[PDB]
Formats: sequence, structure tokens, C-alpha cells
Amino acid sequence: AEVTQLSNGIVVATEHNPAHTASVGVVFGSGAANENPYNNGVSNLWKNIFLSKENSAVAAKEGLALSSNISRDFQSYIVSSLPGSTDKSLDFLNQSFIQQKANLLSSSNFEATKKSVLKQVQDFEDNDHPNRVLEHLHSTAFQNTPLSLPTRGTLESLENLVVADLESFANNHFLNSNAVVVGTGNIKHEDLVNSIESKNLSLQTGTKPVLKKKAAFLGSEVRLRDDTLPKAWISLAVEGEPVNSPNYFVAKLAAQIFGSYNAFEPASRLQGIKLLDNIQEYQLCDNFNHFSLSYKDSGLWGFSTATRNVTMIDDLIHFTLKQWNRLTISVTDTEVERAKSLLKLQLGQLYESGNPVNDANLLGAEVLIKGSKLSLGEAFKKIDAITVKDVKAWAGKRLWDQDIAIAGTGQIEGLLDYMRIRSDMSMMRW
Amino acid sequence: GPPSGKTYMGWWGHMGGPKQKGITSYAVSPYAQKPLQGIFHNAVFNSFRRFKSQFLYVLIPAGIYWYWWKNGNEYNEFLYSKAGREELERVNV
Repeated sequence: AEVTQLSNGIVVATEHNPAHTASVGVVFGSGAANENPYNNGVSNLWKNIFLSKENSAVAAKEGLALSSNISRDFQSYIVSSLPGSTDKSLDFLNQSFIQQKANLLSSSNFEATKKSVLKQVQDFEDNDHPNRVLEHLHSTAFQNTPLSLPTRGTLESLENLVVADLESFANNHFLNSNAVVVGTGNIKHEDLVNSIESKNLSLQTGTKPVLKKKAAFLGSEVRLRDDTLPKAWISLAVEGEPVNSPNYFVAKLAAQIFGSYNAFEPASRLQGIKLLDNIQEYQLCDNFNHFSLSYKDSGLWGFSTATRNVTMIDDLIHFTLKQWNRLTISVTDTEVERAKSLLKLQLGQLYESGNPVNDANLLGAEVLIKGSKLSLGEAFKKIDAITVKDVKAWAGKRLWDQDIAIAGTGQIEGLLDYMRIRSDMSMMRW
Repeated sequence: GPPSGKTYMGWWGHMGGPKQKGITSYAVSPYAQKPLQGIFHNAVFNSFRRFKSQFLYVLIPAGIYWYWWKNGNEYNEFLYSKAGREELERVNV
């Protein structure tokens, strides 16, 4: 199992499991959710300078690999290396987060980096519809609230950003109190904690970041109708459960019940999902996936989907929502059992991956909120505990007759009004 | 069933309109809205302005007509009274 965490002057957390490489990186407890409408896309802008060609060559010669990640709740800068070169990493991490906090931001590099993410983001809004719709789902579900800020940042606030903004953010967020350095792969705990404690100092210690206003959900919808697109992508959700919630898993199990489906992959159509009977007769969609996005303040439970059957979208939604109704009144026992097995399975492949850069992002995010990583074995214990009765209570609070967030793009003329869809959140009774 | 003539209105998914692009609509659930206010303070001095424009289009015709009726109506009354038994005998047959 493992997972060990110790303080010092800063807080360190590691997880070693003798495999191939080993990665070390600094994960900051602030991210997209800590930005503003006008400075939005600043973190995604740091991510690209840290991954700049200038800095990439410096670590490439030294035999390292750089990996950055920008999320809502957090931010991460990770360096991969061989098991032995575990010290080569820290000397680069520190070089770029202390020495080169004056370099890099030098023009000719910033302008190059900015022109590149400005295109990178313009490509995303023109092509990656599924993820764009999801981004807009957050945008409307949590509108005028922290969580509503898109990770890559807007295309406008991006071209208004100058070095100063980058610096201001770093000075306000990249701090000792709001940070966690992590190490996964095969590097031992005592090896890191000491190598870090070698070079003392603090660098803005005792400084706390500017707080804000708790994120909130709002029943709303955003429809980006584009008739020139060949499909209709849509995502829909309700207020979910935040990480470190009594129902963190109960909610995650409910999503696994309806799961994911790809109409073109033979095995997918054979799944044990009652909904798949209703959707395959007239092929209501090409694919769909259910999720249970959790964050520090709130979350989103619902599903995403793409469809070519533009004249029958109303049924896609109808059947899909009639199934969600079941979780409050008729979810069977074997539906819950199947979910557990498949939850455990997909949950395991998530934690137990052959890439430490994944493991890092998972260790950091957790210890950066609850201050400790929940062992995979401990999870299974909770998952197997969950009863049919549990799923129904959760559904009664979260799902039954509750507001919803809708977002769509492409040929969505057939997606009926908010009130029509909202109505399906329940069923008639005597 | 057999086909039918081309109408100027299809149905959801092929309503028969022009291809739409660039228009983005946003809306909020009636559940997240103030328990039906609007009227008084916001939509009280906004109403009736929607019959301030139109008013002249109805009023004048109504005016011209009510005057015409009332007027010739008085003439009947006069004609069929002593005061006009002479005017009557004149303009009758």
C-alpha cells in the first residue's frame, strides 16, 4: 500500500513502489478556481512556460522529463527521471521555482509561449466539442462562482495577460503554505525528505493566499447551437458531491451503473445496462459516458453524449433520465453489485498505472485537501459496504426532482426546452 | 405510409429553417428565480406603454364612429318629437 506524509518547513508526501522511473514535483493547492474573469488562463499560461522549449532543453540534457497539469482545485509541475537521478530532479525543480523565477518570464519566450497557447486554445474551441461542452457545463452549472472558470482560460482574458499578471499570481499563490512536493515511482521516502531538507531557506513562508466565496450550483443551461456540425454533443448534470464527502463513493457507484457506452464497439452493446435496451432499438446516440466529478467546493453528477440521430434527441434524454429515476425507487440489487465490481476495476486501473506522473497528480490532489491519501484497499472496503438502500437515499437528495445543468453544441434543435428535461427528473405517483 | 407534399415546417431536428451558427442562448431554471415578482417596480411602468402606441389607432376610429352614431341618433330623436314633426314630414317620404 504505502503512502507516507511528513512536514518540515514545507509539507512532503511520497509513494514508492519499485518499478521503472520515478517522478518528483511541486503541486500547488490553487488553480483555475482561484482566478478571475479577467486574468483567467493565467495558470494554463504558467504551465506552458514551464514546458517551454527553453526550459525543456535544460532538463533534457540532464535526462529529465517535464509534465505540468492545470485543474480547477489545484496546479502541478512535475519532473520525471531515472530512479538514481532522484537528486537531478530537485536541482531543476528548485532552479525553475527560485533561480529562474526572473528568467523564462523574459520577453521573446513569454511572447512565444503566449502566441502558442492562444492558438492551442483556439484549436480547442473549434475542434474538441465533447470537452468544450463539458467545460461550458461547468461554466453554466457554477456560473458567477469560482468553479465556473475554464481551466485553459478564456480566449480574451488570455491575450490581455502580460508577465506582470503571471508574477502577481505566482507571488500570491505559489507559496509554502499552499504547496505540496510529491515523489512517486521507486524513490524512497527518507531519500526525498532529506534531499529537500539539505538546502534550507523558505521563500515567502508565513504568507497565506487570498481567499474567496464558496462555489455554488444553479439550475441553468447554455446552448451553443451549430447546424454546420455533423453531430450534436451534449452534457447534462446535477449538483454532485465534493471530495471528502460521506457519499463520495456512493455517488461514484451510481455513475458506474449506467456507465459508458460506444455503439460501434460490439462488446459495449452487450453490457448489463437496462438503458442499453432502450437506446439500441433506434440507435439514439453514437456514445455516452456517465461521470461523478468531485472538487473541493462542489461537483457534477450526470452524463455526456454525442449523437447523429438528431431528430430523436428527445428520446435519448427521455430514456436516460427515466433510468436515473430508478435510483430512487427501483434500483435492483444486482445493478448495485455489478457497479461495485466495475467501480473497483476502473478505480484500480486509475491508481495502479505504470506512470508515476499519474500517481503524482493523484497523491498531490488528495493530500492537498484531506491531507492524506486514502489507500486503494480502504476504498474497496467502503465500496463493498454500500447497499441498495444507500444508493436510493443519495439519489433522493441528489437526483430526484432536482435542478439541472445543460450544455450543448452542434445540431441541438431537437434538444427540448429546459423545463421539459427538468420535468423528467421525476415520475408521477398516487 | 406514402409521402406528402413539401410544407414550410418540419419537426424537431429538421424544422425547415436556415442553418444557425454563432447564436448562444443562456437560461435559468424557474426554480432558481424569485417567487414571481416582476410586476410592480420593474414591469409595472413597462406595461400599458403597450397600448399607448396603439391607442391612437383604436381611439380615432372609435372616435369617428361614436360621434357619427351619437350625432345621427340625436337627429332621429328630434325628428320624432313635436319640435321636428315638420322637419320629419319633409325628410321622411
